[PDB]
Amino acid sequence: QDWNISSSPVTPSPSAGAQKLYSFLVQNFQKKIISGAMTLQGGDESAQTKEPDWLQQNAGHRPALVGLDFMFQTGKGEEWYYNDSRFSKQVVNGAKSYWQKGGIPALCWHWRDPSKDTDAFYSPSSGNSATQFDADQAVKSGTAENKAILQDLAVIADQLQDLRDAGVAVLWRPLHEASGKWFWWGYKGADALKKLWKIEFDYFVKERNLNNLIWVFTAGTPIEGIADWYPGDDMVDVIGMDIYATQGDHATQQDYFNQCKSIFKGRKIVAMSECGSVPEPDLAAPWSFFMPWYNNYCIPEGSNPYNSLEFWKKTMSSSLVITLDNMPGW
Ligand SMILES: *[C@@]1(O[C@H]2[C@H](O)[C@@H](O)[C@H](O[C@H]3[C@H](O)[C@@H](O)[C@H](O[C@H]4[C@H](O)[C@H](O)[C@@H](O)O[C@@H]4CO)O[C@@H]3CO)O[C@@H]2CO)O[C@H](CO)[C@@H](O)[C@H](O)[C@H]1O
Ligand SMILES: OC[C@H]1O[C@@H](O[C@H]2[C@H](O)[C@H](O)[C@@H](O)O[C@@H]2CO)[C@H](O)[C@@H](O)[C@@H]1O
Ligand SMILES: [Mg+2]
Ligand SMILES: [Mg+2]
Ligand code: NA
Ligand code: NA
Repeated sequence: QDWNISSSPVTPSPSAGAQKLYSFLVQNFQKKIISGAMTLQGGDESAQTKEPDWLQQNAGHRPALVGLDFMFQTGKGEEWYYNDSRFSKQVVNGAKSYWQKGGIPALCWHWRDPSKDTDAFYSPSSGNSATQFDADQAVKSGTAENKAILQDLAVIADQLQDLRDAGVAVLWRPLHEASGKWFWWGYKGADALKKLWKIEFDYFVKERNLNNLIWVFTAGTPIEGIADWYPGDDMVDVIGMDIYATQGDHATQQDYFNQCKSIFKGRKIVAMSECGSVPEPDLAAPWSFFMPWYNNYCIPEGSNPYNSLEFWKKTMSSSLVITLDNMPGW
């Protein structure tokens, strides 16, 4: 079955930066694999680039992609972050900085309980301290939940607008891992998820004129029945998988790659939007990019690390792998 990927992103009149980023992904897809690393946001300034910095010093190159999260930008009790000058622009500045170096900012958002009754993003089926926030109500005009999500969306849009006005484009991966139902946005199932995606997509793209985003839909794990969760080809640019293999297992995850090609009819670039152990670079399973999670998921610890020093040295020197030093500059 053929690939059938659009040369333009879904956003009408994408920014110059977004079209360059999207074209870079299209032209490298199936030929090279873009290296990435997640970072941990919060009150630790020093630590904001620790994973890319470790990779530079130990493996000889920074990843081409850096991950950042708006999780503290809104939420009950998070004023220490979103009202502090040291932290209220941490995500924008991190994204700006990496873009200016020629890298790819990949943004997500562990979206805390929009009601502000709790500070939680985890759902009642997660096994963790949960929010009761009801996505089915959030997608209905005129409910308290709807008002709450629109307030939070305005705050995040303000940040993304700062990026837009600076010429920065990003991978934007909202409402992620919905199918696991462990976050409130997926907890009510596919119907509310798709309606939330549309509310956000329309608000960002149409109402706020945010033309600088490349939209990443996270298709699993779990992948079963994901077709019913898909927002549609007109609101997604990239299919991302979040696959956490056994610790130390660098299997290529070929079967998940093939499933994303089949399920989405070859219409979208396929990426490993989160992982623990990184899939071995392999053009038979050519993830557009990979992104291990932060801390020990990237920087090795112990005798069976997720990504050992020797694995990283090999991976970041491979001709298959794009590092920050291979980027053209935007
Ligand atoms: C404030 O408290 C911070 C706390 O210091 C900080 O460690 C903290 O970070 C948590 C975060 O709340 C949580 O969402 C995140 O969840 C992870 C998850 O565990 C997993 O790794 C994966 O799913 O990703 C999730 C998202 O990253 O885990 C991190 C810990 O790694 O959150 C609280 C606030 O909510 O600290 C500041 C600065 O010191 C003080 O000023 C505040 O008063 C204090 O409340
Ligand atoms: O622009 C040069 C050629 O690009 C071809 O598509 C590429 C794509 O950009 C990626 O590199 C990857 O998917 O490989 C394909 C195949 O080379 C395109 O199909 C050609 O028409 C075009 O001349
Ligand atoms: Mg549709
Ligand atoms: Mg091989
Ligand atoms: Na699965
Ligand atoms: Na090691």
